[PDB]
Amino acid sequence: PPVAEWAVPQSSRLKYRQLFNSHDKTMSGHLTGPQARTILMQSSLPQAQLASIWNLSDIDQDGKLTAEEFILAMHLIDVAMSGQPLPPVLPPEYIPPSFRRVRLEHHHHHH
Repeated sequence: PPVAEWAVPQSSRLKYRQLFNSHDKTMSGHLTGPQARTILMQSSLPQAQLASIWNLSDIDQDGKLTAEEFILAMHLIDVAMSGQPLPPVLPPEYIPPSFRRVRLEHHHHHH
């Protein structure tokens, strides 16, 4: 099947991409820390878990959640809403492409 990438359900990802989408001026392409946290706050979940989910979501700890990162974050909120336990580490199942490898360093000289 196509669209078999990323373990978050296609209908679900569309629903979160939408909100992202409804909150973006069709130009930002990412939400800043406060912006992301504002929507996260509307879950009525504990800040302890919110900070935990944030730390889990933001893969490079930048302070910006893109559409992919937002879908990840809210999906984790959904898990917490569902009353299901959160993992100590995030699985590659829910890690978006390109963000699965980040190395801006190459210094290796032996030959």
